Order: sequence, then structure tokens, then C-alpha cells
Amino acid sequence: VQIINKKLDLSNVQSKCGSKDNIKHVPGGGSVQIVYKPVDLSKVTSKCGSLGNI
Amino acid sequence: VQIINKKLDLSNVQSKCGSKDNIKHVPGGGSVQIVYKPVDLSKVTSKCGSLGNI
Amino acid sequence: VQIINKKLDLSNVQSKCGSKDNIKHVPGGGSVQIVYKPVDLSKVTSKCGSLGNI
Repeated sequence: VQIINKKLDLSNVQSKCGSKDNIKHVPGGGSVQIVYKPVDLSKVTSKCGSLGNI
Repeated sequence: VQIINKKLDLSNVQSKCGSKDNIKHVPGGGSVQIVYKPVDLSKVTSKCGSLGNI
Repeated sequence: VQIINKKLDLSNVQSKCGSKDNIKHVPGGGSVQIVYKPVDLSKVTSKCGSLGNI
């Protein structure tokens, strides 16, 4: 009758960033959301010799 | 009767960014969402020797 | 009577970005969504020697 997970995670990420969504998840009736002139200018640089497992 | 997951994750990502969606998931009746002149100018550079497993 | 998943993930991605969808999932009746002059000018550079498994 069990639920069994047994999860093993050895995954690798060098550089990780979340989302940059503008307007997101609005249940609010009659509400107003404005995002005015948003800009993403970010620089991400990742340099690696070996990235992995085993 | 079991539910058995047994997940093994050795996955690799060098650079990871989330989504950049403008307007997303609006259940709100009569609501207003404006994203006005959104811009993505971002730069992603990824350099690797070996990326992998085994 | 079981459910069994048994997933093994060895996947590799060098550079990963999510979606950039403009308007997405609107159950809200009578609502207004405007994305006005959206722009993507972003740059992705990926360089690898060896990418794989085994």
C-alpha cells in the first residue's frame, strides 16, 4: 500500500538564474497590473574544464 | 498496490535561465494586464572542455 | 497492482533558457491583456569540446 520515492540527485548546474516573467498568476477580479518599459540587460558567463559525474 | 518512483538524476546544465514570459496565467475576470515595451538584451556565454557523464 | 516509474536521467544541456511567450493561459472572462512592442535582442553563445555520455 506504499508510496516510495527513492530519489537520488547528483545533477550539476554551473550558473543558475530564476525566471524573469513580467505579469504572472493573477486570480484578482477587476484588478490592474502594469509593467512599464522593463529591460533585461544581464550578462552570464560560464567557463568550465570538465562538468559532469563519473 | 505500491507507487514507486526510484528517480536517479545525473543531468548536467552549464548555464540555466528560467522563462521570460510577458503575461501568464490570468483567471481574474474583468482584470487588465499591460506589459509596455518589454526588452530582452541579455547575453549568455557558456564555454566547456567536456560536458557529460561517464 | 503497482505503478513503477524507475527513471534514470543522464541528460546534458550546455545553455538552457525557458520560454518567452507574450500572452499565455487566460481563463479570465472580460479581461484585457496587452503586450505592446515586445523585443528580444538577446544573444546565446555555447562552445564545447565534447558534449555527451560514455
